[PDB]
Amino acid sequence: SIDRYRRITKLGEGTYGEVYKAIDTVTNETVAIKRIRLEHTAIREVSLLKELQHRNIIELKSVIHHNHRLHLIFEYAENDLKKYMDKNPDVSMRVIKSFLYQLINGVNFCHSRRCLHRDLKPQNLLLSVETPVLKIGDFGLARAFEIITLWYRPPEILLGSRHYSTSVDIWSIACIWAEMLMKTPLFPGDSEIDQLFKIFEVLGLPDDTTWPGVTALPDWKQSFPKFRGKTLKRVLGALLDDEGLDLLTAMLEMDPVKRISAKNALEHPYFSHNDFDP
Ligand SMILES: Nc1ncnc2c1ncn2[C@@H]1O[C@H](COP(=O)(O)O)[C@@H](O)[C@H]1O
Repeated sequence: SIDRYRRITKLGEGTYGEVYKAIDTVTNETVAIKRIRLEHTAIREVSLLKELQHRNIIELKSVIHHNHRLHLIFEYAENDLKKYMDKNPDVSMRVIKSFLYQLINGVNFCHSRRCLHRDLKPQNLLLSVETPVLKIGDFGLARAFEIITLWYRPPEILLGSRHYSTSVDIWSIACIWAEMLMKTPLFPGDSEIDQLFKIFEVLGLPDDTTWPGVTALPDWKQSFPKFRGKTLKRVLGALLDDEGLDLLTAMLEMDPVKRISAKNALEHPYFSHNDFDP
């Protein structure tokens, strides 16, 4: 029942429909309500997301399906990463590494329950009140139901693969991480092919050794330029220690099956030094 929620105040339009903040008069807490525009099992699917209870995941508190309208009630977070990086240019390396750890930790929690995000970006990395706590929003919604979307999309998707795996989210994490360090997007494409080009420009053009099966993907072009790769070292090696570089490189393997897992990323030596807040 939506009648529980008062002072419902529109915040803007999201991916799925209108987004609001509200007061939950049963708990006194502020919540976010997301109107999910449909028309084209869904309630079951979305309801399973309620089990994703983790400090680095925006909690799905309630699914309300009434008068043939669908609202999701979520935990409220006052800030998000894009806004936060805009407002905080001098933010420390320690905050950046904490945000990264926290993102990977959330992601690993979800992947371990067979839940993929598929559309990670700084805009759904919400921040809640020394360091804010990073909480990922909208896990599982891309499934269950603007050029910026492209910037965090992995090459297997851009090349037209039908198989989304956990590796998709790992790619996106690496892109977000690079952006936090560089203050501009790593691969700021303006089309799916321009996007691939931006990726190939840094990482090199794949072949059937570096990425077995790549040339059979639907949108592969035998005419792609034979990019050698600027290399990540050259692009951002100045901003990152050697350990950080090795992690980032592992997350940006172009073949999704070679891309590091969230779990192995959390085990990487980069996070063994107590120089961040989990
Ligand atoms: N859980 C949340 N808590 C607070 N604000 C949110 C939440 N999710 C999305 N928003 C805000 O709602 C608007 C649309 O969200 P987005 O889906 O990022 O386009 C933006 O103003 C976001 O800042």
